[PDB]
Amino acid sequence: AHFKEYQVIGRRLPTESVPEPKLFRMRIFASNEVIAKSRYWYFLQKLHKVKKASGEIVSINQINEAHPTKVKNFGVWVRYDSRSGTHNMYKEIRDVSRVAAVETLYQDMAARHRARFRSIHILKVAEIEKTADVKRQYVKQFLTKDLKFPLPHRVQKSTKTFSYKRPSTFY
Amino acid sequence: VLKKNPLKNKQVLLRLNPYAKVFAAEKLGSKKAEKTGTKPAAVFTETLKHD
Amino acid sequence: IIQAKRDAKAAGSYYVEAQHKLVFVVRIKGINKIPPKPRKVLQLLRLTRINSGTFVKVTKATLELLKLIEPYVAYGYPSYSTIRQLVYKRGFGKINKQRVPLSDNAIIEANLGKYGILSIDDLIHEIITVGPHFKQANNFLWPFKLSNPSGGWGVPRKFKHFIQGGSFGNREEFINKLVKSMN
Amino acid sequence: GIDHTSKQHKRSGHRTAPKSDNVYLKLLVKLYTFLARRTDAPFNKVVLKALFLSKINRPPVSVSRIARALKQEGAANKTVVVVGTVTDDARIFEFPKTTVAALRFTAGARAKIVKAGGECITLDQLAVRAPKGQNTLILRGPRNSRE
Amino acid sequence: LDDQWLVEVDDKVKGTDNELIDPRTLNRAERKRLVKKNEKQQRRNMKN
Amino acid sequence: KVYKVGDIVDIKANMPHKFYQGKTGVVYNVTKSSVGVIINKMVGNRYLEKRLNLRVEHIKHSKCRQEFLERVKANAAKRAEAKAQGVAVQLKRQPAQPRESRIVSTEGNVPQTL
RNA sequence: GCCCUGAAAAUGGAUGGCGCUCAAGCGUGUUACCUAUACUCUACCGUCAGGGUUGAUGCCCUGACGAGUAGGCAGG
RNA sequence: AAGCUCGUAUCAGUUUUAUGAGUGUAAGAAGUCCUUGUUUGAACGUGGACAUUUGAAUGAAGAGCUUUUAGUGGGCCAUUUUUGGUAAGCAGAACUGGCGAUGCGGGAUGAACCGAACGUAGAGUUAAGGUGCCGGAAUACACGCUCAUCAGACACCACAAAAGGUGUUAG
RNA sequence: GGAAUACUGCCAGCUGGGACUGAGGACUGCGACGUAAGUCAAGGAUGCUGGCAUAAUGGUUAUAUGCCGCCCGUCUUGAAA
Ligand SMILES: [Mg+2]
Ligand SMILES: [Mg+2]
Ligand SMILES: [Mg+2]
Ligand SMILES: [Mg+2]
Ligand SMILES: [Mg+2]
Ligand SMILES: [Mg+2]
Ligand SMILES: [Mg+2]
Ligand SMILES: [Mg+2]
Ligand SMILES: [Mg+2]
Repeated sequence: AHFKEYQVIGRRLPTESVPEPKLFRMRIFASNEVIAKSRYWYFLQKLHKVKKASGEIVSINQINEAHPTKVKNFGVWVRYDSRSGTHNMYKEIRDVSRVAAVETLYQDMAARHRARFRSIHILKVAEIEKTADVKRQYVKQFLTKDLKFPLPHRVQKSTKTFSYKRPSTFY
Repeated sequence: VLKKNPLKNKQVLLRLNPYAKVFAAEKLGSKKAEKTGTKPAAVFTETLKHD
Repeated sequence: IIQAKRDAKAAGSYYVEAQHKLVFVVRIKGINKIPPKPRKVLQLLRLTRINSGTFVKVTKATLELLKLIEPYVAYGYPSYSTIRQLVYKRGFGKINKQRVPLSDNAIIEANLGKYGILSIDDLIHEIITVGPHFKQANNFLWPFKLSNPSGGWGVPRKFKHFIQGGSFGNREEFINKLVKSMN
Repeated sequence: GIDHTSKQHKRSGHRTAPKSDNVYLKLLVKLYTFLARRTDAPFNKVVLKALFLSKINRPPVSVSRIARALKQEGAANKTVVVVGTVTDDARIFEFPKTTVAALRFTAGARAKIVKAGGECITLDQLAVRAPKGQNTLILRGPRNSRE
Repeated sequence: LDDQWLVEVDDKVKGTDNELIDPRTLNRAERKRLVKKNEKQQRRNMKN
Repeated sequence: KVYKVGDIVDIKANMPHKFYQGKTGVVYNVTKSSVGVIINKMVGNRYLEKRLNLRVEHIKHSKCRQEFLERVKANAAKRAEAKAQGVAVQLKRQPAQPRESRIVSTEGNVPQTL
């Protein structure tokens, strides 16, 4: 669906002589909190030796974009599950929000790489402060000063089956 | 002879629950809470904003 | 519960709320082609036809049954308003092995008065707070016969997990929206 | 579709009615149906059930068996009730004075009881005398002894 | 079979007094009986 | 390590009949060399009774009823104690219950991002 | 990742047909919509079950069910 | 199908706990206490007594024992375990489903595919599959990819050597 | 620093439009509004009005249209094959 970002903080169950186990936080992109918690347990078991049965979720909070009406460039570092192994991929996405950039990235992985949400891992989404660190041409072409472009061949949606006039594509 | 849903029939609702009259009169379905000025800790804010 | 969460954040801590003590379960798949062990567990939870629902007290003994019948149910944590609307609209009692509608407080007093339950609101209380007589109250309630959801299931394919875009399994708090659509 | 946990349309049975076409037997069944419904007495329940039994399940009760039942302590003045036929027995030489209620008496059995000094009464006479079956003793004859 | 860890007792052994004996012991006795019978047959061929 | 008739044993090898590994049965026959074991096996819709003969080192005394015996003793003792000192006691086992609320402190335990 | 080649016989024929090219193709996401003898509610038939009742193998009240070959029982 | 019983009786294609194995067994009247009798100890007893807080969860109104006879018993397909294999198909075991006796919706059509099992109707809502037209239902919205001198809309098996290409896109 | 709004949830909040159904047949019950006598949407539809009064509604029959429907019985897994 449309993505939200959550911080999920969990821990092992306290035992005898071991109070206050270490708290682990993870940033998860998901459609809702049930999916977010599921992905968190998946990664915690994949990385450490912690199971959902032996642990608990301490906190889960939605994280909002700080400046959702500011256009930013994002470097996205991902890796996808494969027979040859984990494969790094770096992409650049221009958008106003991290969740919008991640939604674009998932749609793009489905379109080009034929990849699914369960197969894609997000390693890091970072905002590029300076425009000189942008290094993909399909993003750098939109960083030109006084950028103006037209939209040739305008196709207007018709509400009726028949039109009494030949259409125009002018804009 | 005929089952009447108390969620739609007010007489049946009042027959089953005498407190529904008090609830409607006091507007307890729209009760306002007292406001407090409790502030979260800076450690919570830093952990929430942390990457 | 709300203020405790506010005080925990103010003191730099985290309030971890108590685990849910009650689930509501709805059978989602039909009676054709069910493996034997899940079929038996569905019968033991009294989900004998599609869109039949029951309340289950959460213990370690019951979580494993839910795990066994996961591909054929949708279940979650019901809210008080969901329980109340279920009991008011589709609440029927098992009296002398017959399905008797709960249209008066006298029927409930005559059948559950030995456990201190005098009215439909007392029954609702005993369900929501999983009390000492939860087993008796819950078995007194006849299994709920829900309709298909009024707006649909929201997915093209029902028989995948709720996490993977389907319908079955634990959907936690979203069971309230689903059951209110089905009620 | 419903996954039935039990068999559908299953009869309880329990021999609801007698299989005879005897008008007098149907009258007695009607009377004890009324009594078993309107008294809540287990005696009337037992009598109503025994009125439905088949012939091979209603074996005769002898006067010697009745006398042996009467020899029990505290039971000398009770009315003996046999839902069936009371037959005579030449192997016994002394018979007490008692009242017997039965569907049928053989001529020898009735003569022996009346000679001893009691009376042979019908089950409706018993119904009037003891509408709850007070001070009675129901006797059943041997089952396995026929084959 | 003498060193086999587990043997299932045949149902034909029921109804007899040989039910309680070890099947390995029964097989050893049968083997020795066959060998001694072979020796007796050799002795008979020798006498002929 | 003496086995008698009616004793309950577990089958454990220290090649054939690999089905009867971890099955539990009842001793019916004890000789100088072997032990007879009664086993209930599922054949169709009805259990069938089988006689197995094992070596001594391939079985051991089973501990299946030990919890039941200890619980019976403890229940009798606790019921007697509650009879002596008039108080309400609970003697049935319970399933493991869901946990209660708690406050988790980040005092020295500041959560770390993976 | 998508595309082309990566072998084919032999009456004229097939993504079911028409046809479709920023698709009416392919991958994915969000909603709306269509309709099974399935699910919910109501009526009616029959069957079973539980009750009540001084034309009584009748009457009344209540609940739940209804696939079916060989075969079985029952009422016509 | 008939009887005798019992009916907090008898249980259960399920979980839990304990205890084995790498799915088995057990969880109370077919009990338990004191009292010291049997060949200082195992194993059986003399006599009394403790309940509706009689020994996990969930469900269940029928259960047990006796008699009592119509029709049928070598089938096909699929899933999961094990052992051996072939140019390749596969072959021997064990357990579990589906079908024959069975209609209905969908997959254009159909033994084993996807939904769902069936009294007679009305109304509402859906499943699977779909919504250019045939045909009920958006020539909907959104991000990308592809132009094939017989594309594709397919079975995820084979052709297939992850081979060939100055097609094109992103790593 | 102080507001607003989205999102999610709740109300025994108010209210407009459409469709199908009207089983039961003296009373008895649980309730509600009233100080009260009474009244009510509370153990299942009544009130008011019009036209027609016969082929008008309906049935039957011959057909037309849309969609569905292979020839039965037997015998063999199975059969249009
Ligand atoms: Mg709709
Ligand atoms: Mg669908
Ligand atoms: Mg049905
Ligand atoms: Mg199409
Ligand atoms: Mg598409
Ligand atoms: Mg159309
Ligand atoms: Mg070829
Ligand atoms: Mg007409
Ligand atoms: Mg046709």
